[PDB]
Amino acid sequence: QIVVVMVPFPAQSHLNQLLHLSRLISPYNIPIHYVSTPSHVRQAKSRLQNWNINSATNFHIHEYPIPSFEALPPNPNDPTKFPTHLLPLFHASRHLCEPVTALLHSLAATAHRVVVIHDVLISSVVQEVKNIPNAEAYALQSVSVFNHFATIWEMMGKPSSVEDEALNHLPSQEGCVPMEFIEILMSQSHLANQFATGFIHNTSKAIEGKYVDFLDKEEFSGNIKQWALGPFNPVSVSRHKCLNFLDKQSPRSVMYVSFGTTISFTDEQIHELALGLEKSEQHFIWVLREADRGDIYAGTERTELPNGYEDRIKEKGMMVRDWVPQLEILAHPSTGGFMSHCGWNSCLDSLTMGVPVAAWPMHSDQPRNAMLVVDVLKIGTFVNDWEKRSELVSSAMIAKAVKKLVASKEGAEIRKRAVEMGAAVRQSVADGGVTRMELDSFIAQISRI
Ligand SMILES: O=c1ccn([C@@H]2O[C@H](COP(=O)(O)OP(=O)(O)O)[C@@H](O)[C@H]2O)c(=O)[nH]1
Repeated sequence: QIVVVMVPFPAQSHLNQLLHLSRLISPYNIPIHYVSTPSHVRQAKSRLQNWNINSATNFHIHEYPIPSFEALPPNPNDPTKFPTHLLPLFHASRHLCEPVTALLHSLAATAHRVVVIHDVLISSVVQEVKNIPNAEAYALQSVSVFNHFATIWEMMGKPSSVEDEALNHLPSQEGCVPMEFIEILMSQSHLANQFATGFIHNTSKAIEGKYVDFLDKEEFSGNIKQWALGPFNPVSVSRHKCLNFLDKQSPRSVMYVSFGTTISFTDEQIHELALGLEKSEQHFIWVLREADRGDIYAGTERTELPNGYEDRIKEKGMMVRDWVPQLEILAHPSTGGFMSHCGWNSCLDSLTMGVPVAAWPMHSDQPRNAMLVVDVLKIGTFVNDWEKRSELVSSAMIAKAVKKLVASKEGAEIRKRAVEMGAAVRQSVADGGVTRMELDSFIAQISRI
C-alpha cells in the first residue's frame, strides 16, 4: 500500500489548499491522512467549499492538540502589512513534530511507502522522514511559481541563462515581510531542501508553464523534481445572500471586493475604500472582515462605516462581514471583476473563473503574484502604485480602477483575455490537459514499486 500524509501550515489558505489537493488525489484510491490541530481542523472543515468531505472515501483526519499560544488580534498599523500577529502560532505549530513523528513511524510499519505532502513552512514537523527508509516528502510551495522562481533567480545572482523580460522589472520585496518571517522561511526552506524528494506547486502550466520549466532546470532546483498540480480549487461549481444579490444584477456588472484572511486595514483606509466604491457608481459586493487570528475561535473581531453610507449605497452595494462562497461568487455570470490583495489562492480562483483582477497587493508574494496577473498575463489592472505602497490609497484611485474593469472599453478587452485564460485553466485539469498529465505522472511517481 501507498499512503499519503497531508500536513498543512495552520492558516486558512494553507489548510484549504491541501483539502482540495486531497480532493484531487482521492479518485486514485490512495489513502490520505490529513493532520492539524483541533481548532484548525474545525476551521478547515467549517470553511471548506465545493467538496463534500463527508463523502470523501479513503480520507482520515487526525487532530493533534498543541500547547497554548497567544491569539493576538491583527494590528492594522504594522508597517509591513504582514500578519505578524500569527508569530505565536508559527512557534506553537512546531510542536506538531511529536505526534506527526509518531504517526509516520506508525504508518511506515504497514505501508510500502508513506508519502508526506507538507507546507514548506512546516518542514520541521515532518523531518523524521529522512530517518524512515520507506517514507518520502514532497514540499508544497504555496504561491505563484513566478514569485518563487523570481526569488530563487535573484538569490542566484540573476543568471542570464533564462531569458524573460519580466524578470528585469520585478517589484521590490523590501518591507514585504518582517525579519522574523524571513528567518523562519529560510530555515524551513533549507530544511525542506535537505530531505524533499520533490516540490509540488499549486499552479497550472497553462498559467505559468514558462516559469515552471525554468524552475525545474537543474541550475535552479538541482535533482528535486517540480510538479505543477494546480489549480487546487475546483474548475466548476455546482441560496447564499451574496448569490441572491448577484441574481438580481446584469451580466458582468458586479465588482467583488475581498482581501483574503491576512490583510488588516486601518479605519482610514476602510473609509477611503467605502467612498471609492460609491464613487465608482458600479454594483459591488464588499467582504469587509478583519484578518484571521491564529485561532479564529478566540476573542472578538474588530469597523464603523461612514455616516449615512450604508443608506446611500443600498441598491448598488452589498457589504458582508463574514465568510462568503468566494469561488461560487466568481463563477456567477453577474461578476465583472475582482478587487483582490492577490493572495495566490484568490488569484487562482479568479483566473480559473475568467474574472479580471483589480490588483491591490499588500505583503509577502502578493506584488509578484499581481505583476504576473496584470503585467505578464494582461488580465488585470493595478489599484495602488507599488512604489507608493506606504501611502493611503485614495477613494479616487479605487473608483478609477473599478470603473475601468467593469464599465470601460479597455475593461472589456481585459475581460476578454481573462475569459480566454479561464478556458485554458479549466481545460488543463480535464482529460488530456496539462495539469491532468502532471497529476497522472505524480501519482505514478509516488506509487512506484
Ligand atoms: O470570504 C472568503 C474569503 C476567502 N475565501 C477563500 O480563502 C482563500 C484565500 O486565500 P488567498 O491566497 O487569497 O489569501 P490569504 O487568506 O492567505 O491572504 C481562498 O481559498 C478563497 O477562495 C473564501 O472562501 N471566502
